Amino acid sequence: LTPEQIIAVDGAHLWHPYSSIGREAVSPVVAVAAHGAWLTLIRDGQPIEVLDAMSSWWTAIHGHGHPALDQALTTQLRVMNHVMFGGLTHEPAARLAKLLVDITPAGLDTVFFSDSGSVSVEVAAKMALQYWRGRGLPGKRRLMTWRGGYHGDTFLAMSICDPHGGMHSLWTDVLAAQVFAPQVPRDYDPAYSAAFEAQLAQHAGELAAVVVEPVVQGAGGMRFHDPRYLHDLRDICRRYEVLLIFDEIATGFGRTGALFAADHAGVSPDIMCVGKALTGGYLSLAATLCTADVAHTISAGAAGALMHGPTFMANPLACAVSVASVELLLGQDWRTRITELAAGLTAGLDTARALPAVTDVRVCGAIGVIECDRPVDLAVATPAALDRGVWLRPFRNLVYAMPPYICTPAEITQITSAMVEVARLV
Amino acid sequence: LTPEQIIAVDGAHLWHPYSSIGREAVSPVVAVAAHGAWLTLIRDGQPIEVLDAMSSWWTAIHGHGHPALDQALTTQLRVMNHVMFGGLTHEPAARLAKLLVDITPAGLDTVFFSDSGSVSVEVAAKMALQYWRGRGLPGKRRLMTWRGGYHGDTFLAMSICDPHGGMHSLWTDVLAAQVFAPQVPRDYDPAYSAAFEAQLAQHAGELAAVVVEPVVQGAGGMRFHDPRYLHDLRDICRRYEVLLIFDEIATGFGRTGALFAADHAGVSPDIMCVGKALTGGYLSLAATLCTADVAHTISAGAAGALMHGPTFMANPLACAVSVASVELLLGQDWRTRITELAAGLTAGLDTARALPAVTDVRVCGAIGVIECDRPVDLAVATPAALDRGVWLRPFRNLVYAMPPYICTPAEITQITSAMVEVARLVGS
Ligand SMILES: *Cc1c(COP(=O)(O)O)cnc(C)c1O
Ligand SMILES: *Cc1c(COP(=O)(O)O)cnc(C)c1O
Ligand SMILES: CC(=O)Nc1ccc2c(c1)C=CC2=O
Repeated sequence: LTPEQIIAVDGAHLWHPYSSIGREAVSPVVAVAAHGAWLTLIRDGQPIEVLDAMSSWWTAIHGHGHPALDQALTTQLRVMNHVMFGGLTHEPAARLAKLLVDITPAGLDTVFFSDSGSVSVEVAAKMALQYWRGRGLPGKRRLMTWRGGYHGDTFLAMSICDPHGGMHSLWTDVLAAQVFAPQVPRDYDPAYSAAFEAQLAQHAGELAAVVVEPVVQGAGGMRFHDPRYLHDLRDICRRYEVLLIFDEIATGFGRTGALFAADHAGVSPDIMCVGKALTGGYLSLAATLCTADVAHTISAGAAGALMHGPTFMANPLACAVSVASVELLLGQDWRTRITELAAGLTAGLDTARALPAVTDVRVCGAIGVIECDRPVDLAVATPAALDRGVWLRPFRNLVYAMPPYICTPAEITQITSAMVEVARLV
Repeated sequence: LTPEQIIAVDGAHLWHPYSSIGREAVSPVVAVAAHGAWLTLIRDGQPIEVLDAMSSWWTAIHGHGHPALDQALTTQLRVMNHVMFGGLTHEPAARLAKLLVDITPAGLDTVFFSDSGSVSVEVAAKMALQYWRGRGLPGKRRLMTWRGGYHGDTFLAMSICDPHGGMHSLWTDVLAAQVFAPQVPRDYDPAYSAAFEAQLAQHAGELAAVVVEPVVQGAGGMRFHDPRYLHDLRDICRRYEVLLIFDEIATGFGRTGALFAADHAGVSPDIMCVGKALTGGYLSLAATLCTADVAHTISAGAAGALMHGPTFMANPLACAVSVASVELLLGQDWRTRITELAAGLTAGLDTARALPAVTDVRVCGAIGVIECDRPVDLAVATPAALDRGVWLRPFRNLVYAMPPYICTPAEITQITSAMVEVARLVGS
């Protein structure tokens, strides 16, 4: 298929994330290649190389086509593509589970693999709910969160997504009605935590778990909060006997300047989800981790088993490329790398602070955000970044990047300048 | 790691499907290789070649390590592992969408890629809900199905699983309350269809959709039903204006003897799900298809869009191997192949009918079922099939197989013989 034939087929037959068929002011750009930190896109019939400033939606932490990750995939392909995980186990699953148990916040001892972040979140909720039935408290079945969050697109995951971001308006009422605390602020205010505790207190007997994104709220608006709020949640969840779930699907594997965002706070959740960067952006894969107590309580319970089992659970190919991805991250000084990227983003985005349309410029690890005072027009922003050799995808009033860890200073400089110039045009 | 080191790590850290941690009656068996129809398993410290009679849970239709599928994967890997599908498109997605639109039941013109069967089912439900909201009828929000079904493990998918049966039984208090018709019988009975219609009639104003597995109900009990029921369902859904959704996640890609099981009836659903065999069992991938009308109605509605978008949506690598798997199936006489597999299964399983613990033997394309009179003890059945060179995984009271299409006549008879012996052991 030629690029023009790809466009014709796509327009007629392909749905895209949160998109229409037949409407679409877009239309999407044909990608023909991806290597390192660069994508090859078709603009006016011609292939152009542009920086993947988004890491292809958080995924490509080591960049596309990393030789070590290509090799791990092809190596596994020669031995065993996939076997069913019902009644069988294998080396890739074992090696990955061992790695993930060792590097996650302490006490997360057991690993349940799935095929996407939304599924790992449902699994997390199912673990939490079965946990309390296993304790003789089936009333503990609702979830609590703070606003601004995003947890996935499946129906349970939607119920804890921000009611505006997730447009709960169009969903009244098919969704579970969950407990929402106000938006967690940027700066630390103990009054916020006190009010969170009081709100939780009156719901405690009906709550299975608090579920939040730690430090960084991604898809719901790229907000950062003081990690000390996670210490308070841990404390509140402990005292009131409610499980704590950290959704680290966007934040894990070094992205926020710590290995997991939880590490900023020195706290361990009872249940943890990981996903987007797990395979270094090659293949869909996720995992849900829980403590020994959670695993045993579920297992000793009436049901005697966690009632979940995706067809492709613990896929050898995705597990093997993930092993190589995690070892590649751990085998380098990743902390210095992220610090430098963060500094590169801080220096490059600085001039944007003075722009008349800009309300905030903020950085956390390898994440850089320019927040504006009005929606960013995509028909203006997108070609503008392309002219500058950068792939950027703004949403709402935000211009932002989550660049691959392998971006050089020159590349960060190029990413930031394109971001600044999108903000100038606003 | 060594096989015993894998076991040690696995017992301590790995959750398995529908299992406990630390209370597993049987240890899992270490798999170290898979090629063609054969797995290499570790048994008492020794590697053994066994047939993958399960197709690694319905997935490995072409067997493992097929040269055309390995190559399609390495070829895509060299060019583009993955890009974000928000604002971008690519050849693997376009080619696969083109294929799926052409081979599925007529009128299925749009394609939404996701990462798993359960997710594709939630996308189908979302499509149905948003469609009716687009039409100004937001009261049409419930789903109807028949008993015996399975649709995945995510919470909306659970709500249409068989409520007893039924693996998701102890959740009913927290699941959306759906409409359940009685178990669809094997043989065609016009009275079943009339009662289904009558039950649906009272909920029409609140039903978004009928959702069923066509012809074969898989994980809910390997039950077959007459394809004329699907014709009835189509006619009933048309007349009461309820969307029809076919979950072909288990049945797709030739498994039941037709390309899609809906084809046994000439029926086109409004929405369709595909998954397990989509990538030939290489990588996780699913798709949800819908009509142009359902798409345009969602698009012109308040949202202006289907409110769903998974991270790895239309993953280039998974799309590329699926393209190759579908072409491989289509470029051969798959129909004659499945017919021969079914005859082999029938001939091979026939002797089981006379066994004292057997209540039914049934075949439908490349699916063979010995239904026993008691639940099948895995601690007895697993080793017994291994001793005969076959990987079999019974569940509940069923000893069954869905072998790869590449199995020779002699491999099929080796599979069935091992199934007969397992069934013989259940009776003693
Ligand atoms: C992306 C994301 C999810 C959902 O992951 P998918 O793989 O897209 O289903 C859940 N939680 C968080 C925090 C995410 O960033
Ligand atoms: C296996 C299956 C599902 C769920 O698929 P996963 O990929 O395991 O989530 C849904 N529907 C049917 C009919 C299935 O056989
Ligand atoms: C448009 C929106 O609300 N979210 C998303 C925007 C873009 C993507 C995804 C989700 C998932 C992969 C993408 O590329």
